[PDB]
Amino acid sequence: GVDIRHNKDRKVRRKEPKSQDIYLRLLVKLYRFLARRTNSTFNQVVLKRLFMSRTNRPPLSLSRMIRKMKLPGRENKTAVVVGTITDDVRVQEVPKLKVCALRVTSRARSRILRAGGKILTFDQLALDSPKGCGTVLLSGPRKGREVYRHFGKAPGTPHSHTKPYVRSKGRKFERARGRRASRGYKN
Amino acid sequence: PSRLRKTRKLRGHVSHGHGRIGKHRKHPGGRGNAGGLHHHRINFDKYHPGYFGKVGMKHYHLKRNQSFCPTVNLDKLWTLVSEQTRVNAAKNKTGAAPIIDVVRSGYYKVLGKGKLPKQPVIVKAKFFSRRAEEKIKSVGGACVLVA
Amino acid sequence: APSRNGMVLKPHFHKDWQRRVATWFNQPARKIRRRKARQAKARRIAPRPASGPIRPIVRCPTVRYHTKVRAGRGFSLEELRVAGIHKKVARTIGISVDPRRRN
Amino acid sequence: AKSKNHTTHNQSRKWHRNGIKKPRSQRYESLKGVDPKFLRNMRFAKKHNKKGLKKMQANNAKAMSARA
Amino acid sequence: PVRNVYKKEKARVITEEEKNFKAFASLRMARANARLFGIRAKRAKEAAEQD
Amino acid sequence: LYGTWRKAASLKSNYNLPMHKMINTDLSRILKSPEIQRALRAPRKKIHRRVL
RNA sequence: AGGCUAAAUACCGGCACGAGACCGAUAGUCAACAAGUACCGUAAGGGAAAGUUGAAAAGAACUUUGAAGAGAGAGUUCAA
RNA sequence: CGGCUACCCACCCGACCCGUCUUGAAACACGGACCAAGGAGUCUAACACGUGCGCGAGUCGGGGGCUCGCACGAAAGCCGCCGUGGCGCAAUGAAGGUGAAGGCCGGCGCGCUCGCCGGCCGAGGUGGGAUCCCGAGGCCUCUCCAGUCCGCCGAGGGGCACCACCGGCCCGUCUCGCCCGCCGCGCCGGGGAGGUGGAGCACGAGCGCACGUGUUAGGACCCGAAAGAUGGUGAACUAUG
RNA sequence: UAUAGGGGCGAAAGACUAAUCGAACCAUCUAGUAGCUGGUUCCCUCCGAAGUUUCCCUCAGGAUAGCUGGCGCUCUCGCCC
RNA sequence: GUAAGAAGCCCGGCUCGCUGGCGUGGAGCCGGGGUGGAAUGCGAGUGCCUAGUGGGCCACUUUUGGUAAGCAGAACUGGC
Ligand SMILES: [Mg+2]
Ligand SMILES: [Mg+2]
Ligand SMILES: [Mg+2]
Ligand SMILES: [Mg+2]
Ligand SMILES: [Mg+2]
Ligand SMILES: [Mg+2]
Ligand SMILES: [Mg+2]
Ligand SMILES: [Mg+2]
Ligand SMILES: [Mg+2]
Ligand SMILES: [Mg+2]
Ligand SMILES: [Mg+2]
Ligand SMILES: [Mg+2]
Ligand SMILES: [Mg+2]
Ligand SMILES: [Mg+2]
Ligand SMILES: [Mg+2]
Ligand SMILES: [Mg+2]
Ligand SMILES: [Mg+2]
Ligand SMILES: [Mg+2]
Ligand SMILES: [Mg+2]
Ligand SMILES: [Mg+2]
Ligand SMILES: [Mg+2]
Ligand SMILES: [Mg+2]
Ligand SMILES: [Mg+2]
Ligand SMILES: [Mg+2]
Ligand SMILES: [Mg+2]
Ligand SMILES: [Mg+2]
Ligand SMILES: [Mg+2]
Ligand SMILES: [Mg+2]
Ligand SMILES: [Mg+2]
Ligand SMILES: [Mg+2]
Ligand SMILES: [Mg+2]
Ligand SMILES: [Mg+2]
Ligand SMILES: [Mg+2]
Ligand SMILES: [Mg+2]
Ligand SMILES: [Mg+2]
Ligand SMILES: [Mg+2]
Ligand SMILES: [Mg+2]
Ligand SMILES: [Mg+2]
Ligand SMILES: [Mg+2]
Ligand SMILES: [Mg+2]
Ligand SMILES: [Mg+2]
Ligand SMILES: [Mg+2]
Ligand SMILES: [Mg+2]
Repeated sequence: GVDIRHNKDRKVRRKEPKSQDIYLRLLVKLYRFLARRTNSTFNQVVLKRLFMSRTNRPPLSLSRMIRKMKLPGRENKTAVVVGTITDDVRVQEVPKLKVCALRVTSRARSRILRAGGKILTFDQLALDSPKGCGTVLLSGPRKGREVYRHFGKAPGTPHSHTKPYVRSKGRKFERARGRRASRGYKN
Repeated sequence: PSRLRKTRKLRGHVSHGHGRIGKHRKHPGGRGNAGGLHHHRINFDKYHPGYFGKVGMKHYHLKRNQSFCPTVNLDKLWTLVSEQTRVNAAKNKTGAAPIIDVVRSGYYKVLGKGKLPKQPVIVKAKFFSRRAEEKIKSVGGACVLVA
Repeated sequence: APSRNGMVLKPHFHKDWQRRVATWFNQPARKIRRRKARQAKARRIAPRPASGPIRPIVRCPTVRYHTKVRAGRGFSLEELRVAGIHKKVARTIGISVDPRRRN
Repeated sequence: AKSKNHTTHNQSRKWHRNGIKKPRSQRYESLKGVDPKFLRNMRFAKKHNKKGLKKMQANNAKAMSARA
Repeated sequence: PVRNVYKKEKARVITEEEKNFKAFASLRMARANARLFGIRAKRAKEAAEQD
Repeated sequence: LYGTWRKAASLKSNYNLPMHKMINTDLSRILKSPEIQRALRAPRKKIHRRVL
């Protein structure tokens, strides 16, 4: 024997993208070449986000993609998103900003072309910026998923605020013992 | 797909994924929700609080039909009518305001949120909230009750 | 028998459901039967239109669907008397007549 | 049918299989569990800090920028 | 036979104190009056009876 | 029956053409374009095998 | 506190019927065949096994040992 | 001539007969005479998680309808003034019900542990936070000079996601006090300041299909009982008239 | 010829009732349930336990925590600190 | 068990409805200053899903009951 330590062979990583999308594989090839040949950590992170799954790339929203450009210093920069930018029903005004994302929805593309912006894809973003200069890489609201609101140390023991599974949210379904002090214990 | 099944991979192993010592035979713990109070209390408690007992009043012959009131927010209040309508109605013409009826859209109660611009409208609904009514008064619109 | 954090399940399968399994293997069969029934009606019965008798404008009784509208059953005999025609004469003209519908 | 009653043998090894963890990361410590009279101090003090800190701190920043 | 009628009422001017009069409190006042319509009548009958 | 990316399908109700992921997808043209080869490190083709 | 009425619906029995990502004589109905047959139990009832020569019998004329069963020659057949 | 090998034999060394109950099997523990065929984690419904695809604050035709009669057609295509409906976009209450925007500036009432008027901004702040931006500086065969050229960085800034904390809003209860409106001046409604309970809000990420794992109920990985109920058949043996 | 199954019959042994009687035979419910024996079908590679806390009419069993595997995500190094 | 620093040290100033002789004390907020702060080794943090397990035994040392046990029961560590 040599290694007195435990044997953890592979750390965590996903090397090749599990998706069989040919377009995603071509983008993986192109951004892998740029990541290993341009010394660009932007291309490193975008290549890792292309290795990243469908679920861990949450859909970006149009109001958030406006507000992350409304901050000072983001006038002429391009909002690069590895993921989808969708419509928002809340917004009223759209600026003249540039979009570089995968699979922008139809109403979002329509409102951006009415507002006067320019949407791109990753090959056009690579032709315009090999190292990724003038870009801001954005990500979406992961923790607001319905799946993540069931996740915690417990459903209710220091009251725990983590949403136990039930059919119908209301009366007669999980509201009696441990949910109030009058009927048994209370958390 | 039986070719992608774990059973096809586990051919050759004697106990077949369930151990030689424990011997999972038929139903070792019971059936279904068996032992909800006696011996599975650490799984019915600590994972489903509230499962045992009565909670309140008992409305005999309840319907999910009389309490029908789908709520609309002030964010959703604008896109019930098209954007062309509000642009061509508030393109610097006069003090006229378009009517946004939520009853035709299928919503009954208007609730209060943010993002309500300067251009006032007239909202007709069967119910309102005081916050949404104050937001409509602040942007200058008119409140109309219908039935 | 239970497990980690999952929803409490009470399926209604304790009754011997395997005898009474009605699976729609004859759903395109009923579709072809009902197509041929409508076509044979439109051929053999009359030059009357399909869905022959005329249905009324009717509001749905609810606090939920009363904003919408519905094709009812019949023309509500007071309405038919104001229109001024006999009952079975209206039924042979093509007017659907329901004696229960009030106004 | 007498069985073994209770032991703590082969327990510290299972503890050190996964490396017993300090909580080791609490920056800006949690605030629940503290005196309600002290909280009636601190919340009103924080919201009046949010309200009335503008002009004196602004003139002090101008004065220290002029003197340094 | 559907004939989903489309009343429009597009052009109208913002008007007088109806917008100040049709506030949220009318619904709560009507709710309280519907809840207390009968007990006030009983108290009026008792006040007319007891002289 | 399907339409271009400008207009919708006139025979179908609510169908459009899908989103095109890579518009100009010539990967050889992209990797041999001067804008990409301007921003490359150097061709490092040495092997550097095991030294006894 | 009297009554009738077709349609949509159901059908593992029956008369014909067409198809199959099904099975292949230890499988598929118990039964591909003289199968609810042979056979068992007083009776209620239980209940099998069992497909394939060849293209056509052209199934081996005739000689010979043995009383025959069988065998050695000979012959038919692409092939005994 | 060469040749490892599912051929046979000899020699040196090691070598107890497999499978599982067990802390322990070669066991004087159990099953196995031998061989051929069959033989055991399947399917449905539901849930949860992960992954892949389509659309995306929407999503889904499984329910029907439309095509000319077609072997594959029990397929497939379409409906859209067929979106009825399921899930999600709003939660909290037992319920009546109620129901998520605040911040900045000027003036006014004693800026009074205190409200109004006018304008502006807009989902808050702090500490980390991939990335991105400005840039002192210096580096290229002899000089003043420049532009892209070789070429990074001290320091500064806006800060994705997410974590930790503070603050704010909504619902039901608790304490303290004042003010406002009248389709009618009442045991009428509404509003303020604090600490609590919620599966909340604090720019939403769901819907549909498929695959994988786990659980549940169905015969549920295969075989197995002493037993219970229902309906029939036997006094040709035997027991008694 | 009469008595037929929780019935018959018994000079009483719970003996006999078609080789079965301290509850007959045949079929159905029924593939009854079993925390209990036995078995569970191809290869290679990697990681790899426990017989412990608490609770249960719990002691041959289960739930929970611990031990374990898989799937990732967030970052960090390669250039006097 | 604890401490061996950039989450730390000092200076200046606001807020408080807590407290009170006192601009007193304490908390919070804002701005600025200098990182070379014991040794050795190592790249770390975190989320989801889940099988098996729930009959153990032996040995050095410390020990409980028993006269003693290859006996029954405990502690650390190692092994089966
Ligand atoms: Mg080695
Ligand atoms: Mg290992
Ligand atoms: Mg194994
Ligand atoms: Mg088990
Ligand atoms: Mg389990
Ligand atoms: Mg049953
Ligand atoms: Mg034990
Ligand atoms: Mg009648
Ligand atoms: Mg009748
Ligand atoms: Mg009928
Ligand atoms: Mg055969
Ligand atoms: Mg047979
Ligand atoms: Mg023949
Ligand atoms: Mg041959
Ligand atoms: Mg055992
Ligand atoms: Mg033993
Ligand atoms: Mg053995
Ligand atoms: Mg023996
Ligand atoms: Mg043996
Ligand atoms: Mg034997
Ligand atoms: Mg076989
Ligand atoms: Mg999924
Ligand atoms: Mg609807
Ligand atoms: Mg539902
Ligand atoms: Mg059985
Ligand atoms: Mg019983
Ligand atoms: Mg006799
Ligand atoms: Mg006798
Ligand atoms: Mg009987
Ligand atoms: Mg009985
Ligand atoms: Mg006998
Ligand atoms: Mg007995
Ligand atoms: Mg019996
Ligand atoms: Mg079975
Ligand atoms: Mg126990
Ligand atoms: Mg467990
Ligand atoms: Mg783990
Ligand atoms: Mg692991
Ligand atoms: Mg398992
Ligand atoms: Mg055990
Ligand atoms: Mg011992
Ligand atoms: Mg012992
Ligand atoms: Mg060893």
